[PDB]
Amino acid sequence: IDRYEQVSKDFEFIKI
Amino acid sequence: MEDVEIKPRGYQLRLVDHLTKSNGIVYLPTGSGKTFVAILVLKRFSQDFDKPIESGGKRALFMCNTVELARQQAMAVRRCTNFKVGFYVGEQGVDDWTRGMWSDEIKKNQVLVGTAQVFLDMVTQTYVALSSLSVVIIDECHHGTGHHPFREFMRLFTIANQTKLPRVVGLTGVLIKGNEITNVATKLKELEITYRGNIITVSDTKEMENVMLYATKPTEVMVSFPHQEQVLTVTRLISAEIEKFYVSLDLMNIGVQPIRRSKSLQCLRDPSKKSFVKQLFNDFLYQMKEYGIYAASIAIISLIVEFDIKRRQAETLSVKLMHRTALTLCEKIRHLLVQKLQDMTYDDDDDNVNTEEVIMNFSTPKVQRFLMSLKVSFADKDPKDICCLVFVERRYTCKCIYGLLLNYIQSTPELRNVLTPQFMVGRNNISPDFESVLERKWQKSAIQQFRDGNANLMICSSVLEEGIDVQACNHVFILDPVKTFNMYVQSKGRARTTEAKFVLFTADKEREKTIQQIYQYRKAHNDIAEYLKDRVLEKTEPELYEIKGHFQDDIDPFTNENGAVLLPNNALAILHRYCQTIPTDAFGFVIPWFHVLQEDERDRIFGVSAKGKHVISINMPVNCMLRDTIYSDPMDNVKTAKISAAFKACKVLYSLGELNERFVPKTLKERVASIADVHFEHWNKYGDSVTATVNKADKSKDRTYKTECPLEFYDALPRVGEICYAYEIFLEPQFESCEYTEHMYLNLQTPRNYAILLRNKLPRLAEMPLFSNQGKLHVRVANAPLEVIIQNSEQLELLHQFHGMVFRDILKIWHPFFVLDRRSKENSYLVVPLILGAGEQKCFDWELMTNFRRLPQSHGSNVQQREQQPAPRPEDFEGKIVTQWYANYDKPMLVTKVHRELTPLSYMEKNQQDKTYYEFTMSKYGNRIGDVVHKDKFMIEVRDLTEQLTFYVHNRGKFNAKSKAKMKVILIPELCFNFNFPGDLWLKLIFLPSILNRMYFLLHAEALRKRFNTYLNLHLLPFNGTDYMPRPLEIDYSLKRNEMNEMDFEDKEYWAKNQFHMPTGNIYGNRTGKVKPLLILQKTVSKEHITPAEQGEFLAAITASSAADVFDMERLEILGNSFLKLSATLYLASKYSDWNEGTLTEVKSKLVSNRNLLFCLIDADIPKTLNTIQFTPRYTWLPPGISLPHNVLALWRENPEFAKIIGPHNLRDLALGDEESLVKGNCSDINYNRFVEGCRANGQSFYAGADFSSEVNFCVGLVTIPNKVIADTLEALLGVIVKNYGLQHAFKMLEYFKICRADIDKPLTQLLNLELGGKKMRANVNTTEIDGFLINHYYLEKNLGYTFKDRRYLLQALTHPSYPTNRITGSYQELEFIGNAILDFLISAYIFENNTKMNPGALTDLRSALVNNTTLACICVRHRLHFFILAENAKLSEIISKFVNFQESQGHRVTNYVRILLEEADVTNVDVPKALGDVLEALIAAVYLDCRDLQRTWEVIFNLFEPELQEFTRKVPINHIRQLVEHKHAKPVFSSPIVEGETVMVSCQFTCMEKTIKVYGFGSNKDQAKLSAAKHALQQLSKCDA
Repeated sequence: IDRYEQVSKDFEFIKI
Repeated sequence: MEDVEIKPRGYQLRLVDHLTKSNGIVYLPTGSGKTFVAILVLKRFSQDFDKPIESGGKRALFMCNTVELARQQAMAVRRCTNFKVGFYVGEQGVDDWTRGMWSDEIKKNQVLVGTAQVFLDMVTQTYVALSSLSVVIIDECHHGTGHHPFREFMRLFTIANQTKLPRVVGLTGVLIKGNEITNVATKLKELEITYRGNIITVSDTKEMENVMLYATKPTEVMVSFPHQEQVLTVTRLISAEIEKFYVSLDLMNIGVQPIRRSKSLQCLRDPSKKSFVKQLFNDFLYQMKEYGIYAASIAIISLIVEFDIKRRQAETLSVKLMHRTALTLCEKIRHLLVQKLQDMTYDDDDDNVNTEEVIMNFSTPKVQRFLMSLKVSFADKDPKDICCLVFVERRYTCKCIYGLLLNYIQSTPELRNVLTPQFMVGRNNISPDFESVLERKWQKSAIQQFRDGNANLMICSSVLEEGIDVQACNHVFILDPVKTFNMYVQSKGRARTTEAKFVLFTADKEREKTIQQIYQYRKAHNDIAEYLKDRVLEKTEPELYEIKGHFQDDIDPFTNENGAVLLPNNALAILHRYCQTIPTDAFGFVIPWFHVLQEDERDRIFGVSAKGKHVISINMPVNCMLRDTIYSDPMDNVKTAKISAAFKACKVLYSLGELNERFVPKTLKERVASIADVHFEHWNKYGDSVTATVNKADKSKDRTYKTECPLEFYDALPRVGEICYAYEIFLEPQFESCEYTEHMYLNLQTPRNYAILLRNKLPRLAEMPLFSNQGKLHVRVANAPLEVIIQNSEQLELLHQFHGMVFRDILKIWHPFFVLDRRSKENSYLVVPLILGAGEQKCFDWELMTNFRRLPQSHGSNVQQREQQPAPRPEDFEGKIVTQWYANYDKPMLVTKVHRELTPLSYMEKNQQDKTYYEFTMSKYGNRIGDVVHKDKFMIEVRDLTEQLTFYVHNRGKFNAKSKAKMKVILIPELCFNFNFPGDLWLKLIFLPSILNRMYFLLHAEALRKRFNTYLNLHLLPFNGTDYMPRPLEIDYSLKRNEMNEMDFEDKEYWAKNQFHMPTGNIYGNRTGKVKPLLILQKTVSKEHITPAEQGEFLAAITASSAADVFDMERLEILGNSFLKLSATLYLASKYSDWNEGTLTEVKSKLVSNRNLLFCLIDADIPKTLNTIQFTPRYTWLPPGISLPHNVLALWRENPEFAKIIGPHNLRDLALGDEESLVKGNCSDINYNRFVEGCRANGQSFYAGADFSSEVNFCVGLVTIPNKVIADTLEALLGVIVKNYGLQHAFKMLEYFKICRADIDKPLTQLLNLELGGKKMRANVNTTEIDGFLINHYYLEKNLGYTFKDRRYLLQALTHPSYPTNRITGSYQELEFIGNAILDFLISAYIFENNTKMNPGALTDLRSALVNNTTLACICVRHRLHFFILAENAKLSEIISKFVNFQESQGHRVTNYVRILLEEADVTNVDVPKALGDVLEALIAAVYLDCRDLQRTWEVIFNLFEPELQEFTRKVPINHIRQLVEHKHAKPVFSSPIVEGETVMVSCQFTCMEKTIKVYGFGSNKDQAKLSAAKHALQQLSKCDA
């Protein structure tokens, strides 16, 4: 769809 | 005092040293270096290759899994080693052979390269003895497990004789395949068992990343971006369009074509020309899901290009139409992609925000999180300390991500201040940019620009993950899936920065299937680390004993008679410092080896006394005078053994005098202090010393010497009543007797002449070349002296007064202070006219000299005198001298004809025929003369006389209009005053000064020749002695003032001819046999060709170039300089052979220094007789019978403080009358006073402190000669003796100049031409090992064109100092020292004897070009003699390889171009090594030493240098004027040379970028700054080229 999913500053770099 | 040497030995050298000790496996993640360690491990086991298998010969085996790897290994072995190489891969017709030809090819090839199948076939069923193999190295050994053929080949080792097995080592870059790793210990133990050796890996903490690979870790998180199955309606449309194309692609209804079948024969398939479009469509379908649509567009563009190429290849019309339909479909797809790209990105109004929003929407969710995380990371962070890098998996993905990141960065100007994009690809190159299309240059610019800090981001498809040493990025970007252990570990290693950050790009659906994966990957990394930690690596090796543990109790220090204490702890430091003192190629100093002895060898050399103890041996490098090994005494631990070994080595070094009493290595200044009293003794009496504390500015380059006349001229005044010798002078006109020269020609052949009257007999003199205005003149002095006797004193007075009159009036060489030199002193000879006497014996012409004591005054005549004085008879004017008093009082005018048929009433002769003589004279004159009385008498034709007195110039100034203008000179006889002097004698006397000046030095040359021949014991020869006929002087006209398997298959035959195969396909004559012996060499051995020493040569050697003479002394200077250099080199090599090359070169330079030559020529009393001042006679010449007043000279010679203030104006202050100047001689008391108080007024005037000497030196007998001319004189004399009598006689003349000390014990200064090279009796060991080192020496000798009787010299000439295995011969520097002089003289003599049209001075530039080190390197590489150099030094290895590649790229052309500009880059990093050039000189010295034949050595040298000797003579490259005139095409800006007088001598300024950029350089020598400017200009051209 070339739109994918919109994501914002509510992101996490979670530990392995 | 404790200089640090922190274990500088390379890890590669340490690994190779470990490998030769015992079997093992080496693992290095770094891509580079494995090839070099393989080359070294091959070279260590390389001996015994020449010997046949039947007699114990061995070979070497290479194993590579893939054929490309084998090809690269073969190329590397060819380029790096001098061994015959094979290449046997797959099914290249090898399995269909016979045992006999296997054996034959094993005979042919030494090292054989191949894969597993061919080797298993060779060993299993066509068995070659595994015991007949030297070394078997394998590459990527980690491929061999289980049933892999490496395992089988290793298992075959268990069947053959286990006591004769070869050495096996396995190179590897990764220990595990990287797919999946479980049970690490079991796999590593299995790999340990497979190859009978351990895994060895360096753990250096300096530049290898091995220890940091496991001692550091960054934070580890994943982005955890959500993601689902990718779906796109555009992809669905593409699939539907492809289906619509395919449902019609089954009815091509094309013509019949051959049926194509698959290799596996599974099913029928379409031909390649028909299935190529299907394959490309499938590839594009794969690419859209992985790459996107921009990469899809570029890929479909490439597909369109390939389709166009194929259609150009195609012919059928129906196929063309179907292909056109396919092209239309592809173009429609490309149009759709580009429409989407150009439409979605700017589908909103706010461009500044939408340009970024669309990219945040264009990107996949993974890339979306990537972009926003990078945005928030560089929201405000400074660009000073930020850098990161993107890892992908596909080459095209690099370009795709690059375009995406460009669109992103140009969208956000804030990140443009902090972020810079790039992209990098490997194989399958596509257009990356507008510059550096090739992958290698693109990547080179990549790495240099990234490491220079210009950029901070790039994308690579694991290109840089191989282990590149790029800057440690603080964060790592890995977009593509990371399911691979090796690239994961190397990517983590890319994040070695402390406290750095690392992200993982895994989807949420992909997370549960990759968390466990990252778990085993991390635990396997840890397990590999802890498995390698306990291995015996380099650190655990005894090489880390620099800690110098405290064990001084059981080892003692040393003290000498001086009492200085030698602490054994400092032994290593002082040995390293001494190793720093010895000369080196600037490729790092050489550290002594410390190889440990085995217990069996320890018992072999020592026995029970060393049981339970360790002993070490030091291998002092061959450069130092120590050559034998030193064995430490036994004790407990290895560290104490090393300490004792170093202490004993230091004691030995001190015992032999390499260290002073302070136990510190000596320097050059300390060493020359031991030679000052032996060689440079003569400097002491002049106030100077060889120490040379200060130089340059403090040097005074001018000195004053007292000139002396030849002994014949001294005290040569004729006496009264005693015999006197008159030598008639003959003048021979060589020009044709033209009417213009008729007066000049005829008057020179008259019997009347003048003779030099002497009290001393004169020797024979050469024929004198003179140049009048009309043409050349030949002058010779009569051999037989016409003996006469002076009757009375009055006759002598008349002679002397006539002599004075000639100079005073006819030549006008007069000054107020001149007086007749009545007393008998220097230059006391006289000139006397001669007339035909009784019979044919000429007698003195007393009639003329009685009536011509002084020329009558140029009296005029009023008109009254003519009408009252009788008219002179016409015959009185024939051949006389007249004067046109009414127009030019002082001009003497020569009568050449009488015209009795002409009257003053006659008209003009031409061009004014309307005018008569009377009216012409009365119109241009009439005042001060009245009218003419005799209007009917005769007339005279007269010709002008030149005022020149110097006749040493070939060029003329005659003009044709002048030629008619001159003979029209007609004068009235009664209106001119005649001296009644014979015109012929006048015209002969006008040449007297030049003749006298040249003879004044011809006498000196003759006396010097007599002395030299007397010393050389050749005076009794018939050529020399009283029978010598001097040859006429020679004019020096040269003076200005006078796959790709086809290539490898066609290279296979050259491999049989080896690398050593000199091409010779085309001669170097195309850029656009028997050798002639040297005459000097020919007459050196046989006395039949001993040419007599001509005095013209000596006269040429005396006259400096300052004078305007027709011949110069510079031409002999070149030969003399080269001969002196060779003699000094050979003399020093013979006398001192244990010295290293540096001190020998320094002492040789000191012997041939200008100061030494000047000081050793001053005591020779020679320079006082040099011709070095231009002969201007009217101002700076003292005639023989003419001198200064005796009282004035007596006062002059007694008061130097007063003699330094006498000025020329004070000299004309003297007013001498005829009485004082003629009879009395001494000046009058009144005038003497007036002068002495007039001259002292100079101090009270502006004349005080002036340089009076330079203007009045000629009056005293002094001259100022620059210091260069004296050394040039000594060199010229050396050169002329060498040319005439050869080396065999000219060697011993240096004893005359005391340059080389004569050995009282033996007259060896004559036999020095045949001296040996040093220590030779101790090297008479068996030649089998010498041959072992010299593998394939036959080809080396063939290319060099000389077969060595003794191979020892060849081995010594090929030994680089960085080579430990050689122990019988010294380094190559000792031989190179001699070879330098040998080559220099053999080329200088050749060019001097063979080239004569070349300008002297340009021969020096030619000689410099021939002897240039870059030229020597070019010659050595061209003949491919570099493969045989024995060296162990990495940086030297790649520099030599790069230089070889650069040379071969040009076909070994020596046509100017770039490397002559790179001459600056000799010893911007270096680009040409000195060892490569110097090995040729060493080989030349070896050739000479082996045969002792100078002629054969010349044969070899000429065969080497023939092409460049042809080319350079045709157009000689130059340096100084070259850099001066080549820049001025668009850069005429230069600067003066700034003399510094320090380590750096000169500095220069210039401009770059044509004119607008100013760049300046410096120089430790004169040409160094010019070469630096040349390389800056070259770099500017590279910018212009780029």
